[PDB]
Amino acid sequence: DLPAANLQQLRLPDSASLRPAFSTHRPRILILYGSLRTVSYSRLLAEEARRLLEFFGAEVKVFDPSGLPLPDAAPVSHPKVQELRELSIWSEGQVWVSPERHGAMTGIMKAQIDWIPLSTGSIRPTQGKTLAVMQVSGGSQSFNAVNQMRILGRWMRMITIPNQSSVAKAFQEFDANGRMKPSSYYDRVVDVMEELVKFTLLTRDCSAYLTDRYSERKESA
Amino acid sequence: HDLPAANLQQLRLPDSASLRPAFSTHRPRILILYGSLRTVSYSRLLAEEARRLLEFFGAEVKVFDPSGLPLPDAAPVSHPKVQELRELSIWSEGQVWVSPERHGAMTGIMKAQIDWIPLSTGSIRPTQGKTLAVMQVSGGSQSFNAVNQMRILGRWMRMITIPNQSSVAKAFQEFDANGRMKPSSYYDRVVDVMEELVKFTLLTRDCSAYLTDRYSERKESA
Amino acid sequence: HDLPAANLQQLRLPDSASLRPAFSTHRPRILILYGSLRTVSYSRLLAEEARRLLEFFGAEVKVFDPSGLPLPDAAPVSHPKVQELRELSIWSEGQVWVSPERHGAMTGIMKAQIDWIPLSTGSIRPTQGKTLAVMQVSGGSQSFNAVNQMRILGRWMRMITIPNQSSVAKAFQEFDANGRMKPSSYYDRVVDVMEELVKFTLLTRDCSAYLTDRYSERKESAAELEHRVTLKSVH
Amino acid sequence: HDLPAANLQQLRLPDSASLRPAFSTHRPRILILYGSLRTVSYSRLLAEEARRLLEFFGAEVKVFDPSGLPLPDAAPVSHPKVQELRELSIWSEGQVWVSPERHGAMTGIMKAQIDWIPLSTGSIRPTQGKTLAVMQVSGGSQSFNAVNQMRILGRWMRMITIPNQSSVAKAFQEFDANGRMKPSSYYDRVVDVMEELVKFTLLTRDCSAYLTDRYSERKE
Repeated sequence: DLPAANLQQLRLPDSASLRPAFSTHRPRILILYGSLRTVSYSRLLAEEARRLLEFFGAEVKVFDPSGLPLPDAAPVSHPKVQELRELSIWSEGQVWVSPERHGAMTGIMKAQIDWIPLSTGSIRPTQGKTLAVMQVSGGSQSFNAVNQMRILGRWMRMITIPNQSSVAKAFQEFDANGRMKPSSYYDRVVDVMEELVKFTLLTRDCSAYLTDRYSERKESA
Repeated sequence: HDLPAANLQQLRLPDSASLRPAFSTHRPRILILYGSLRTVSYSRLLAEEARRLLEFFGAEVKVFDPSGLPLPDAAPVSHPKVQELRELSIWSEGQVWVSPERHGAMTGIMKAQIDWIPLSTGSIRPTQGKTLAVMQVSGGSQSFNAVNQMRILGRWMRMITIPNQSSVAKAFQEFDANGRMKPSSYYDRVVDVMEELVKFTLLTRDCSAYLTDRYSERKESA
Repeated sequence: HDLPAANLQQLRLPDSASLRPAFSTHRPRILILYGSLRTVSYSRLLAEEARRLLEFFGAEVKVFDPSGLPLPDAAPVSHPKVQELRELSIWSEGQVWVSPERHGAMTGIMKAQIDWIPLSTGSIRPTQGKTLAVMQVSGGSQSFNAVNQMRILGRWMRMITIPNQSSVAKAFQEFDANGRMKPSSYYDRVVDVMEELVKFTLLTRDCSAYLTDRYSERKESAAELEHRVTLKSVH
Repeated sequence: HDLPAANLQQLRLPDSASLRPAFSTHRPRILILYGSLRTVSYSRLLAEEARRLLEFFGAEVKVFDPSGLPLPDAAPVSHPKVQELRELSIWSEGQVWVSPERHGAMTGIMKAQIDWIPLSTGSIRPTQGKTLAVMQVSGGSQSFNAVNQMRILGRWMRMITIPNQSSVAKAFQEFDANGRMKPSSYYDRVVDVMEELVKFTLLTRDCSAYLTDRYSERKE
């Protein structure tokens, strides 16, 4: 038996709670990228992600981090901070696309997430929402940035989908018009977006049940 | 906006029907792996509390005893402990991995079990698409080094690693003389993690094949 | 056992004398960077406690204020805060990085500062071979995610990252009303880290060029010379 | 000297002379550990290339064979393969760790070997203050996951992990039929890593007791 558990708060999982009526609205995907370079492969990859997601039927919003103050260097009502926070609240899933800069995710990528709180009043800007992580680099393949982002996804309490993208030697993959050529990298991008839409459709309607936790029911009681 | 790099014959729209086939009626199958061979092992004792909770939640639970598991490539694959582990992984729909944190990392014993499990053995994918909960136990103050490592490892195994996780600090203090976890914030988190695992397993097991039906695979198949 | 893949002409037996040139006689030059712009910032307060210790150990210390630093690539490198940062990095012989743990990771402000520092600017290497101590602070229970990330980043900056480090848990509990760190195991550790950083910087600063004199670079330089001469039609 | 949290008796100013003791003459003792027991193992062949380089550079090199090593706690600290390993570690002044990347991480074999090495065994510190070079091999395209994990592990072992490291992608392409590594930028990196490890080990081995001498420990 279970002498450390409160049997009043323990609940058997309920199949019907996992299957509420399917929503019909476009899955809401926020896309963030980690560069302000004029020629930014992370931005250009974010845009390829957008085109795919839109094809699949998602409503996509891409946040431009230009003009974002450093965390705590402005009030939370700053135009770009409010935009980012409202975008996160609006989202049902997110794509984060970071350059790998000095073998890690970028300060721009992390500063965006730094500005997003786990909670504000009753609202949880990220909890339970789906996440796809992707990186790009001018050098040979690495996973340092996507590893950091996947751990970060846990801290934000997101459902980080298993598939992810790491594009090596990015300048070889994007043409003069900023479009990705057919490649194994591109096929991965398609798989990741494809998976993200499926996970978002699967989880969004029962997310409140999925985050209805024993410990929180216990503290309410 | 156009998609000149895509194979437009294999690119398909999401299908809602496919995310909701009829629910299976058999108990969710959960395999629990733990990362220590010590006689009194807090990871094993935590594994056992996980088992108890998962059973209450209606899962069929199996726990693998790693005692006698050879080092990876130190024995043939047909070694009994290897075959048993592989069979157990195949059988499972979701898993719990419970690792001590030793020298600020997951244990050699934990990693060795996962190293013995291949992504593909013939037509069978022992781990792909299955849910995963990660937990660690430590003799010292809080760290998440082991669970962070196991979470990255979950990606490499193509598992749906649930967001919640448990890290029990100074674990020796949290277990009584009967090997039972004491009531605490840590225990309530173990409840939450097991609760979450069952929900995600129920949610995903029946549409896993659709979730894992990939553009790049169809393209290569055509 | 021979070395068929090695260019024997660029191989060098490590030379003990070269690891001991005359000691420098100026104060070890330490740059401190921190990862918060909060009014009450425990990383900044920790940075200042680190400065006092370093100065007691005889270092010359400069602390960079990241306020007004543009986002990487959001301004020309001639931006006054960017020049300041790069100039301080070039000046430094060792560094301390003090990051909060925000969302379980090093902070965007911490990483943005390093993002603004190139491995190379012409012949100048702003970070290579220099010593580094990493430290973190958190509002919550202990973690090492942030110091772990910084330790890897120190490799990528080609720094000699010292084995010891500080992670202060529930940092608000450990600083008093004057912003001074209270006596504790955590403080004793900060002392050990600063003591260690100064020893490594003294040990290493004078022979850095030798430590950083690499086979593959001697091999490349030789190939490049030969190529340049050939392009000018010299037999 | 505005240091109120500090016990001013335990504080010493750094001593330049204590960083420069008479140089040792004996050859630098390096232990190599590898993370694969496969018949054809590129971490083992890489480990052997490391050995040849370090010997040329004037190190005395020992390589531990992890075969027959029991799993941790599956045998007493006295298991013969255990006695062998702790001691090779106690003998070494620096170490090379060479792990495959398996499932995007260092191997169980690599981890099990260091799990078996305590921070202390009474008064000896098999690892504290010793130098460390980390290297990985993969069958796939480049990654740093295994060397990243090993670098953090070097911190937990209190070692001086040198900045330079090796990661060899598609390692099967880089070794010929005789098990020798082919000339390449990967090989040139290996040379650099070994060269650096020898320099660091000569630099630090004599003043280690001074370097590992702490305010906190002599306060306690």
